[PDB]
Amino acid sequence: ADQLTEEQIAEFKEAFSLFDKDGDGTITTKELGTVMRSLGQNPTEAELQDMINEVDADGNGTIDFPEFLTMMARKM
Ligand SMILES: [Ca+2]
Ligand SMILES: [Ca+2]
Repeated sequence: ADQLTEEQIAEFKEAFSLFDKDGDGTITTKELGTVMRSLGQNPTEAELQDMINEVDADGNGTIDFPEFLTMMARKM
């Protein structure tokens, strides 16, 4: 696997949009909490900040498409 599968990426892309309720191309902690809550997960503000920090490599403070791609890949 040189780069990645165009399908696996797409599936994650559609998942990125579902979480991007504002469509601004930037998943914030508030949006990540809404989703995690819909999946039955109750993350705290400190956990969302750290969960985002472990993957926020641009230092923007939020997860975008490529950043969310990496994060989901880490879940294996
Ligand atoms: Ca968003
Ligand atoms: Ca980031």
